Amino acid sequence: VFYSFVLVMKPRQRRFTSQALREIGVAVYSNGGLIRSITNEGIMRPYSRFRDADNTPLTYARYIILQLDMGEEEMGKVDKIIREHQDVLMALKLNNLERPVGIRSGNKELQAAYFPLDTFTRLEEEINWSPQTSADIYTQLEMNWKEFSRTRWSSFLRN
Amino acid sequence: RQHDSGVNQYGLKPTNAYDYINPTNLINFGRGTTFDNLGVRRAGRGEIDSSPSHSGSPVFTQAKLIGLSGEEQLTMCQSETMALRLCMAKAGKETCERESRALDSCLGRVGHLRRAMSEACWEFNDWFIQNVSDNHTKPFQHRPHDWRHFYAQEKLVRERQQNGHAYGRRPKQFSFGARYVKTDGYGKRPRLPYNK
Amino acid sequence: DDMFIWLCHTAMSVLNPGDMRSRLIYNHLRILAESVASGEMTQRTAFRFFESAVRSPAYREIAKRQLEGGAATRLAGISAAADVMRRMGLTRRPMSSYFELYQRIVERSEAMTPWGFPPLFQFEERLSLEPRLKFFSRAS
Amino acid sequence: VKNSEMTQGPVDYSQLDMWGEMPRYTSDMVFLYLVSRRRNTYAVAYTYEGKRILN
Amino acid sequence: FDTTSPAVLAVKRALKCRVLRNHLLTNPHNNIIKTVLANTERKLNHALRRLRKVDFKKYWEIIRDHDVQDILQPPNLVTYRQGSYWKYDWNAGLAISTNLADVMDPR
Amino acid sequence: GGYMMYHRKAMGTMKYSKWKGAHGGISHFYGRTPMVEEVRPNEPITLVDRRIMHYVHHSRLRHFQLFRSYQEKSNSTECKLREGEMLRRRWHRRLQKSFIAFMQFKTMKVLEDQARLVNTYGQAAVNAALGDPWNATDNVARERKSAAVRRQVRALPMVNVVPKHVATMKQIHNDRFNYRWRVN
Amino acid sequence: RWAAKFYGQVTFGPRNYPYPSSRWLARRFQMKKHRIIKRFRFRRYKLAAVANLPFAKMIRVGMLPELKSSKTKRGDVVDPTLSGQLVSAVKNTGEKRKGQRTRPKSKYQV
RNA sequence: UAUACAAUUAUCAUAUUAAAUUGUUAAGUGUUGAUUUAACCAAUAAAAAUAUAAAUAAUUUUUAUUUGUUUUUAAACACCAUUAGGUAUAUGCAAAUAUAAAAUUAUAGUAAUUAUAAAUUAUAUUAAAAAGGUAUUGUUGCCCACCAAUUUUUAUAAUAAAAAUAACGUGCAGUAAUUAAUAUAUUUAUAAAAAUAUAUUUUUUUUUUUU
Ligand SMILES: [Mg+2]
Ligand SMILES: [Mg+2]
Ligand SMILES: [Mg+2]
Ligand SMILES: [Mg+2]
Ligand SMILES: [Mg+2]
Ligand SMILES: [Mg+2]
Ligand SMILES: [Mg+2]
Ligand SMILES: [Mg+2]
Ligand SMILES: [Mg+2]
Ligand SMILES: [Mg+2]
Ligand SMILES: [Mg+2]
Ligand SMILES: [Mg+2]
Ligand SMILES: [Mg+2]
Repeated sequence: VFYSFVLVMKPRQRRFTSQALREIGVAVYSNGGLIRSITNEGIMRPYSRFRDADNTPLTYARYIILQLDMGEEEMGKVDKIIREHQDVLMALKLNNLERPVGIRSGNKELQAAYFPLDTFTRLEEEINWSPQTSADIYTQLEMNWKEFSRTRWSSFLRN
Repeated sequence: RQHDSGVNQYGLKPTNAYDYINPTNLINFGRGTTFDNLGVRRAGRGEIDSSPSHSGSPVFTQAKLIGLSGEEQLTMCQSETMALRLCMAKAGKETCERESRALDSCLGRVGHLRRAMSEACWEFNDWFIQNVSDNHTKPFQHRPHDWRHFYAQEKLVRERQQNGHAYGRRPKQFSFGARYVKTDGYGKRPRLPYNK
Repeated sequence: DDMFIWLCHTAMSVLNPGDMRSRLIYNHLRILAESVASGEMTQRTAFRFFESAVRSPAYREIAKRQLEGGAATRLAGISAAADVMRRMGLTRRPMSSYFELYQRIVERSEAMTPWGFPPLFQFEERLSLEPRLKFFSRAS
Repeated sequence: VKNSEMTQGPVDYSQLDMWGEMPRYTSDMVFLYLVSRRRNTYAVAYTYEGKRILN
Repeated sequence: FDTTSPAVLAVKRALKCRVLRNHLLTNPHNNIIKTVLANTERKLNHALRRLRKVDFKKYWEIIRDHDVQDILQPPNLVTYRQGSYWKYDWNAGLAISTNLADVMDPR
Repeated sequence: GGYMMYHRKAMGTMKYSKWKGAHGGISHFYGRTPMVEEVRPNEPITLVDRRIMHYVHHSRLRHFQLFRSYQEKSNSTECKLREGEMLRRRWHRRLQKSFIAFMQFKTMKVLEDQARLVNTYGQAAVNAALGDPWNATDNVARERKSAAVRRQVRALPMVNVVPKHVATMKQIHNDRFNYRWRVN
Repeated sequence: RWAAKFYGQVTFGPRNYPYPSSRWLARRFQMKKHRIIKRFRFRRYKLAAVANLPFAKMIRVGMLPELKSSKTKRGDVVDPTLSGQLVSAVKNTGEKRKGQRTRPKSKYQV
């Protein structure tokens, strides 16, 4: 991804969650950027109690993942927009997604010298693995590899 | 001839020019000194100046190695003593000497085991003296100033990053919460020293 | 008597000292021995003489045609080293030479890293080991 | 797959969840605080709802 | 594939210099970049003074595009009076490079 | 005044002083709790405690915490002490390896001795001496022997000693677990 | 810095002495530095360097007739306007005004 | 009086090819009270965690730029003083050990030198074994400043500075030396010096390869 966010939010009535997410989204569109994926997660129990705008500590919070394509200039604006919203407890930001840690160290990349387009195409989920991932995806990966490489040109040279 | 080449009639044979100006060095290395004991600078064993050295600092922990007489010392029988203790604490109507027999068996063996370990360890002291120890002849490695050159190499690096300027300089320690107590326009985190 | 110690070193302390039956290397050893007795040479000097003595061209590459790790068999060494002490007049009673050279080796056989030696303590030097811990010594 | 540390098949959930290995409290529990200090030691007890029992 | 030639060098260094300048305008103390700006400015000075003896019109239009005339100004009267400002293009080896005949009839 | 939790004066008991934070149930310590142990049914908490404490002490965490939580020390003395610690460690490691490289030789000489016992008494005999059930007619004998081995292998809980904390006068080191003098 | 780090040559030991100074020598020179500094403090020294003036030549303000400590010695001759301004500087240096940066104070500064 | 440094490795003050700079997080109330300290006294107590890549090498920056002093306590710890407070850490100014040098002292005329490291010095819980000396038949050893006389040079700052010096009176600063020392910084003062902030051993060591 170009940018990503993890947004720890207060667990409110659904109409409010939807309004808040519409506000963040519109704040991203106005600033001339895109949303790769807005992923929803449940109301979880974190390891740290968060206080909201009421200064009332919270045991539970709704987690929400943002993945954005912006300019680095106007994500300052979106940053202090998101962090200043009352329904967001915490937001952590990943800017490292284009050059993550495991590449371009003493010619680790075979047949290319730092191809940037490898990790840009990808989403955050495949750059940073989630805990549930097991050896099983090693299977799926390749059925999604081989299959892809079969249909790509034929699909592209159609139009 | 009848004795060592490094030792003549009156004491250690004085090769370097330090020996001729300071010839107390030939005949006295300490209170563990005898005359046969010159040129062998280590003196007997259990004796003053008998300790072998490793990169210059003497080896005074030997028993602690084989786990005889140490706080971390190896214990032979545990399960036995615990078992027997349990027996004692449970009830007084039945008395089990079966446990005390397994235990005293265990101990009876332990004695010989220990004498064996001690003997093997003295053989280790001998071997360590022959094939490892420098006999207190090399500079200590075990305290940070001995490694000063190493640290220097690091200071140099942080200097070349700073345009080859501030040597031995470090960032000013700020405050417990310097970042959130300061207004816009003032440095909220400690900078590189050259950056001040 | 230190002679026996020296010879023990030439026998057991040297990987591949050529074929020790051959009259060439044999004469090297003979001469050096007679020079350790009668004090004409230091033990260290005579040892470094022995191992640096001239043997045969392309020595290592002929050694690849016999040895794997360059460790020869020690029989030729001991038979030569006893032979030299017998032919030189070293002992009044003939057997003693062979016995001592043999015995001192057998005792060292039990020691940890037996055939290696620290270079400083191996021979005569300013600082020495106590007479109990000396290497092929009678007092060990 | 041959070289992987990761189990392939259904994976036990108890080896994932954060709160699996952690305390499980009850409205009736008493929390005893034993604080050892250098020159002192003391003890207190608290209701689960946070109310102090004895001094 | 030209990089090392004078015009190119002068331009890229001109740009780098502007960037660092406005950067220092924002966040006042990083003296690392003060130093890097000064070094860049020096190498720019070299590049430009070699340019005017290679082709001067391009030199001119670079100065007019990026507004760097301030680093072409001779530093101080002392070293200027001794003709060590003009002595530079001697060391650079461009002193005789003119090829008159297109300009200035040599007769 | 406001003190940190590891401060000397931290939780005071006085007429003015009042403890800070939610102190029970879900509490001030919520995500700050370094260790948690579910007590196994019928296990005294003294084994639990001595296990925790042995752990902390052997990995030199209780060292660190005691050290830093009592006095301030400049980053130079902290560096000096930590790197001194680490270099003393390095030295003693290089001693241990020597000891071990010798003890593997000793162990070899032992195993060799065992071989000589083998060809004096024959292999099978030696195996007999070592507890080989050649006298086991039926499985019931086997299950007696293995029941013995089972009752040995089961590990009674180890009570591992934790060195006491020594309180000295002005406390040059509150890491003090022994009475030896130290270089500050 | 303006003042002198050291007084006299504090690193005199034999070549390759692996420290800047020995304990002995550094203690001697610490003594001499101590005496000089103590003299500066008790006599209440004040120096000044004024803009648009030769700098190496510093007006000694501690000898000025108003700020002079001695009741006897003839102090120094400095321009009337300049000396008034120096007196005002020394005076208004003394105390901390809030919003200004805290600067170290002493008895001997007055 | 004249009469031959080094240039392969030399510690106090003349820097120089360098990638940084910027991030709003945490923490707080139940109740009747001996916490901290070797010992005193004031008196709510909890707390402030994230960034790599990239920047090309050398030839005219030396009047330029640069080497831990920093608004806001209505926020604490810490430190300094003592029940009445001060202060509480890089927006002004501030070149400076990381070495270019010719016997010590001394503002570059004073005395005749100085500095220096491995000999020697009895008690640190191993199945008795590791240790320092400014002294030199060695702690009943040496030494340190102020406090008088005088001698001599001068760049005369409470009471000038410096050097020779053998009185009197305070002490006990130093030799790991009765709270280890050393350097810088700031404060303090009968006198050595002492308090605090940083670096550091020319101070003595105590040692978890996932428990
Ligand atoms: Mg000794
Ligand atoms: Mg207050
Ligand atoms: Mg001072
Ligand atoms: Mg210089
Ligand atoms: Mg302030
Ligand atoms: Mg005079
Ligand atoms: Mg005087
Ligand atoms: Mg004293
Ligand atoms: Mg002192
Ligand atoms: Mg002292
Ligand atoms: Mg000091
Ligand atoms: Mg005093
Ligand atoms: Mg001082």
